[PDB]
Amino acid sequence: KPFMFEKPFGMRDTLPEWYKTKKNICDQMTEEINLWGYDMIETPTLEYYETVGVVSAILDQQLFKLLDQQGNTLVLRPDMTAPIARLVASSLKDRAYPLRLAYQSNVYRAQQGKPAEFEQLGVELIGDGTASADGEVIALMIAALKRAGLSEFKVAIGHVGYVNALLMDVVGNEQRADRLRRFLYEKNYVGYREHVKSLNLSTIDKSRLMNLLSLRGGRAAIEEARGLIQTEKGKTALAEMTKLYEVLESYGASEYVKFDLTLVLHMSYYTGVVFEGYGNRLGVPLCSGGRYDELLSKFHRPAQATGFGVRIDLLVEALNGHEQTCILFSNERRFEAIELARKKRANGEAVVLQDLAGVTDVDAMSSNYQDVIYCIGTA
Amino acid sequence: MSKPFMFEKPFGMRDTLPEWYKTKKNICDQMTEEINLWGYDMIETPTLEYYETVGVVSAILDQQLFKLLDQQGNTLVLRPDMTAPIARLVASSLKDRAYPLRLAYQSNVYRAQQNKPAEFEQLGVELIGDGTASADGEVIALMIAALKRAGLSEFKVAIGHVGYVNALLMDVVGNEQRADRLRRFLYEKNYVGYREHVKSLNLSTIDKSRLMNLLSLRGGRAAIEEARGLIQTEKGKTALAEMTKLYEVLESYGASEYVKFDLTLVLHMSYYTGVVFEGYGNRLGVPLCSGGRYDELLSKFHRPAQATGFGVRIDLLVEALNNGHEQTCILFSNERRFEAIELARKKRANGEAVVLQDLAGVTDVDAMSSNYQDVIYCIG
Repeated sequence: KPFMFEKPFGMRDTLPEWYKTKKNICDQMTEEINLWGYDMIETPTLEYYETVGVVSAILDQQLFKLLDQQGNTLVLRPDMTAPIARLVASSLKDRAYPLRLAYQSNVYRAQQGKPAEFEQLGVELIGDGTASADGEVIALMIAALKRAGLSEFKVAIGHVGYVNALLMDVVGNEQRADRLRRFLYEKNYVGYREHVKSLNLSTIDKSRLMNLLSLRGGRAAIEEARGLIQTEKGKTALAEMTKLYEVLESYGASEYVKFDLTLVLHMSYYTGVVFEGYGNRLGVPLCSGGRYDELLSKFHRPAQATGFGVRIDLLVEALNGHEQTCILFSNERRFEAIELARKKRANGEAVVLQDLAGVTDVDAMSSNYQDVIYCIGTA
Repeated sequence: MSKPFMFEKPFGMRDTLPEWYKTKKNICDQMTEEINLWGYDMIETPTLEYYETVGVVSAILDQQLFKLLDQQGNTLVLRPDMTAPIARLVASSLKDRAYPLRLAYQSNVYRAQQNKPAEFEQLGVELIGDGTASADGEVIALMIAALKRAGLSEFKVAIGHVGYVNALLMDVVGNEQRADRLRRFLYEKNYVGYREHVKSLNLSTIDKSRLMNLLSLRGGRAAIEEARGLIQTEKGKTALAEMTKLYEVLESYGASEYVKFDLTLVLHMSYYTGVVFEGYGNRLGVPLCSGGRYDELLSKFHRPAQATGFGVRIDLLVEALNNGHEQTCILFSNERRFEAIELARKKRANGEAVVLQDLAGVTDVDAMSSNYQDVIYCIG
């Protein structure tokens, strides 16, 4: 039997000071998000595993699974994108597109000391397939992060359509293509090069595959990328990339981004632009997003969709106490003190109204408050 | 077993659509703002607690707990309430913060899926380590001020006392088991059964009348006076004294108009130890909120303290109190994209919510442009 103080593995408390810090950060971001016309929603803590859980971008082994009392397998929601897809296909079909939805919700991972619960904040833009839409979600993410106080960070932008078009044209085969994509997904670039060299391909085609690794940067990277693939799918992806970069320039967010066409966030979940953001002082992405045009179809309501999610705990970490007044009073002066407090609260000042008879150690307490007012004893 | 259909949600779960979300948010933000003005600090605790520790000491009945097994075979609960998790927090993480502590929360809590929602948002406070009438009055006065700031009007907070009930019942039936049987009728608000049971008991004529007259102790400040005649034990006189001083404190807060007394009130068979209360809107129905003293909980976490507080059921409050796209929409084409972005950039700077929409991305522009308060075209 656990001691009274024990919490299940991966569970964490949020103490007062950390709560205020996190609340201010999130409030800044949701305020920005509302200015761009997104409406906040909520979904249930629990979803079915066999519907929502399996279509989530989170890998099966990372899902928090449980049995309910009737033997169904549920998940504590791994993400907000699939629940939102379910919500949209269910109760928002009468609402025409494009839909702009937002969330700030706890999500969950299988217990493993990595956190099994953490707050995630983000948006989904559904029913708009344009590059203007891809640009909008990235620019909003950038704007929200800045408004949160994160001044140094970098968003890397990849493209599933570009990668597929190049890989398929070179190796002509989905199995061969996935083998290559697997190295990119694991960020095993050395492994990728060696694998390319082992393939039954002309050296010219090997160079095309090798040159994918050099497609990092801005306008000059796009130009280099044009040289590797000129099929129709390649051209479409390339046009989307060109338009997106221009849109981001128009938003004034170009300096925060770079293309990296080696970026693979998932082996199959995303269908177009994908992106990941990092803070200057942690080799872990604190945010990510992308276009996922096949998800809504799975809920019987086909639509293009794109969005982003930000990990709040990682953001708070990448970024980085009683400003209250206490009125201490004796019983005989209760009204006097109640009126003092009422007055100051009416003025926006936080006030703890404290009966002297309810505190054992007065000094220990006066040191937990910015200022102390005494209404003690006899008037 | 076959897979659920794609639209199916686990039993007792509910989505929160955009309009309901905004309404609930405004309400909660008003309450949390008042709460902060009284010196309470918001915290959060995990979604999962151990059953054998927090689960069991919760005020929520065992049959109502949402239990699950972890992958180690341990039983966890989805948190049934915030009071027991806050007690855990207080005795551990915050053990070196001296009493009294004033903590607050706005959190989803969970109930076992029973053929009612199994997940719902609750907001409230705990004031721990202050046993004064000042503290009793404070949490009730804060609740009233928060309810008011959220827009609730003409409501009532009914105040009972566990000590009064227990002293009277005991003094008459003299047996813990006999007293329980009576308390159960009150807990289930079954006066009919209660009257029937009292007349069945082997009691004198004055004693049946005492038990009987308890049911009448429901009204204004006067009710406490009539309560004095039913029991004169020390424990009974003490409970009555706490209620009288409590009323005096509420008067000082100018909260008196909102309070009434219901000495039949039993919120729980054992959990509450003293003053108890519940709030009702002017249309009655189910209580929107409730609270009271729970002076033995912190001891179970090895940091004994007196404690009180309240909780508010947010969904019930939203109901008791009562679409549209306020947003502006700028529709643009390629050639005027820079213009539209700057236009939107400018409006957003003045707190104007703007949807900036590439016309190439809209399937039905008439419907869209119809559903936003204002529409600007940067086309051409």
